[PDB]
Amino acid sequence: TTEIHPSCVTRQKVIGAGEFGEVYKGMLKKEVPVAIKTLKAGYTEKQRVDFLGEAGIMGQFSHHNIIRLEGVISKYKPMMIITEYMENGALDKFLREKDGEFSVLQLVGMLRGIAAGMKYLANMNYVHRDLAARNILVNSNLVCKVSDFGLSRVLEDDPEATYTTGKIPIRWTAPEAISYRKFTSASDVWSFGIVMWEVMTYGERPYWELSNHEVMKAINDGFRLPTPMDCPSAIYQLMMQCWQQERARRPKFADIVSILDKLIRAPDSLKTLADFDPRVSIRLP
Ligand SMILES: Cc1cccc(Cl)c1NC(=O)c1cnc(Nc2cc(N3CCOCC3)cc(N3CCOCC3)c2)s1
Repeated sequence: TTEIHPSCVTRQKVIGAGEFGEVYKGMLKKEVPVAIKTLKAGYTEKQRVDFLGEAGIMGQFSHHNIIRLEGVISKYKPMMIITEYMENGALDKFLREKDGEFSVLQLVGMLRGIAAGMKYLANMNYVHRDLAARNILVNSNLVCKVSDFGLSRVLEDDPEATYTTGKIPIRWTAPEAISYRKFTSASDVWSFGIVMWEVMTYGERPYWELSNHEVMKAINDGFRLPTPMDCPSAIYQLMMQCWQQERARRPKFADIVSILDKLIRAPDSLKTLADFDPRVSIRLP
């Protein structure tokens, strides 16, 4: 991994904070904007392994839809991981703050980028385990990149991941991963279907206020999230197939990328909408 000297790094603004380090926006020696994650002195061996392990995993990847690693500071303290800076932050928050501001075509293009990143990861034999809009970042070209890499650190550090009766983010997780700890690229496909629903709804919370146990029971009884408003039928047809109980029946990421690319290349295909089930009746004479 590229080792960066600390005199090349200027931390400008804290953008994320944790107990054991913070995430900063800063500049890297003209100088270029970067994001900087630190690990404070006193860290344990496991914290060091997890922290540098994230940088080790990201250094093995070179794709447009995967956050790019610039380098690390490991010879000085605090240790740091330096990556490209994504100017619009996390996708879930971004969509909630930009409700209704994009075209259907722009939304579908976000999903194609996420899918192409996930296709790369799956083909690299990397199972993400925590695919969700909160773990995708967005830049000033609207490009979405998969973020949040590691081993045990990924689900450990995610506040949405809860201890079940394994520590997992239930509303995003496929049934076999909940039931018996089977995390594969096909469980990431289920997650991706939830991310398709998050994007098309501008960041609605999956299953709204149902509790985690209620979500598991609904999924096991066969219920699935309803169509978003203004959602192309083909998009809904795709997210439903990501949510097949039988893992072998789900599309692979290659199928998902192929379908999305064909829809974008014939954008009239996105004008056919799935019916939306209204929850409110308004009657006027
Ligand atoms: C530095 C680093 C080390 C290991 C792994 C990674 Cl993926 C990274 N890189 C990064 O975390 C980031 C790269 N670009 C970033 N942009 C960014 C930019 C922003 N902002 C964008 C401008 O408006 C203020 C917030 C927020 C965030 N957040 C803050 C809350 O936690 C979720 C992300 C993130 S963070």
